[PDB]
This record gives sequence, C-alpha cells and structure tokens, in this order.
Amino acid sequence: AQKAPAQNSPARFNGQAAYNLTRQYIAAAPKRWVGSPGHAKAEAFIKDHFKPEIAQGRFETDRFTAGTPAGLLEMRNYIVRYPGKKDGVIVLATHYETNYPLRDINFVGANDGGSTTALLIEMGNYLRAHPPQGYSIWLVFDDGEEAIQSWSATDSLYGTRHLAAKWSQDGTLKKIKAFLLADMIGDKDLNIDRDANSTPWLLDMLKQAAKNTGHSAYVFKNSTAVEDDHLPFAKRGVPVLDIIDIDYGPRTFSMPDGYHHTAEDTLDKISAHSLQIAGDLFLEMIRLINQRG
Ligand code: NA
Ligand SMILES: [Zn+2]
Repeated sequence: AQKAPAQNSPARFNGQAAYNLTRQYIAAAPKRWVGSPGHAKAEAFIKDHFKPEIAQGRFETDRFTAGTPAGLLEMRNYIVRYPGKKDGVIVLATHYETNYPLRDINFVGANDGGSTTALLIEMGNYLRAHPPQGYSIWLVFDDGEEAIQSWSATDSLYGTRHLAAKWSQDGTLKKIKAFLLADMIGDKDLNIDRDANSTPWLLDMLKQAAKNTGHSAYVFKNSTAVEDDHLPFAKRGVPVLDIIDIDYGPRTFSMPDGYHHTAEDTLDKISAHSLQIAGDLFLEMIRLINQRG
C-alpha cells in the first residue's frame, strides 16, 4: 500500500517581493533605535502588513520594559501565527530595530534587520496564500537584539530573552519543533555561515535543504559560532538554527568588520537574488521539519 503521490508542487517564495519590501521598510523607517519615532514607524509598517492576521486574532504584541544601561526602555516583540494542521510549531524570527549607539549616524540596517524583517513579511504573504499543512508557523519580529551600550551577555538579545522566558513559563516552548532565525541574508555576496551554536540536526537539514533547492554554493563556506537571538531558546533546550551571513562586506584595516554596523549597510548592498535564496531555504526547511515529524 502507498499514499497517492502529490500531483502539484508548492509555490515558490517571491524574492523580488522581499527586496521591494526591504526598500519600502527602509523608506518608511530608516533609523529605528529603541524609543525613537522611527522605531514606532517600523512597528506601524509591520502591523500594516498583517491586517488580516490582526482581524483574525492571530497577531500578538508582546510589550515589556527592559532594564538597560540607558535606563528603562519599552520594547515590543510581534508574533504572527499561521496555525497548521498538526500539533507543534516552527518559529521563524528576525530582529527589526537598529543599534542605539549608532543613532547619530546614517545607519539604516538595510541588511542587518531590514532585509530579514522584509523576508518575514513576505513569508506572511506566502503563508496567507498557501496555508501550512503540517506544523504551525509563527513569525517573530523581535526588538532589542542589538546592544544598547556594548555587546555582552546582559546587554543584548532583550526581546528574545524576554520571549524565551515568557514561553518557558507558560509551556509554549515544549511545542516548538524548531526556531529558525534569519539574520543578514540580503547581502549581495551571500553565504550562510555554519554556526556551531546551532543544533546539529538543523545544520545537517540546512545542508540538505540547500542541495534540494540547488543553492549548495551559498551554504557553509565558513564555519564559525555566532551570538544572536537563537541563544535564549537554545539555552532552554529548543532546537535552533541561525541562518546568518555574518561576513558582510570586505574586511579592511579601516573596516575590519566590513559593512556591519556602519553607515555603508544600505540598500545597494542587498539583492533580490540573495533574498530569493534565503526564502527558498526557509520554505524547504519547513518541508523537511514537517517530514522529520
Ligand atoms: Na557575505
Ligand atoms: Zn547588528
């Protein structure tokens, strides 16, 4: 006996739409540090792109007061739910704000936050049109990922430390099959680093997803270990994967970290081709996680 084979293939992710959304997000809210009017415009942009989910009761605002070196700061995570047909949740996440210490330069985070906020908005468009047939998919737009003063275990990851604690306390973490973080994947010169902090079965699955989507040339050139929004989940036993390109721009004596955290992180540094690859990988990861069961 056997299942009847499916006669239709899934719709493809729209990378050009994700690129256009990045341009629109940067136009609407170029500087987005916590507390600023630009941050509020960024939040309005996200909400304006999830009106159906808001009307359906599938959009959550998770507001909290963070203790930071700059004092008490209000932060807001946003969670958009696409319920599936079986119990269990795949979370896709991105940060959406820009660095507070960079508030007085023209830092707009086009790749760093912008491209992945757009990626997940486009994922919402995709999932609204093509509802998930396996696990639920939840989209997380997290606040306060970047250090308020200087990166450390206490000054970073405010939104995900809060969200991981909230979901631990209420039992939600038990349901998470995988937490998939998108970070800095609009880079015109794209290669996803192999993050040793990510869960091995998810790293192996991303290598398989790249094979399946014809994108092996873009995955795992460099091996490293990344401190990012997946750590508060990983430290509580949640399977995590950081789909990140941390090698952003040419490293030189004067720019030892390339375009990362400089005013050169602009829209001319990202491409629809890279966002297409990223979205293809995310959709294939969802299929493979569903298959793993
Ligand atoms: Na790169
Ligand atoms: Zn950053």
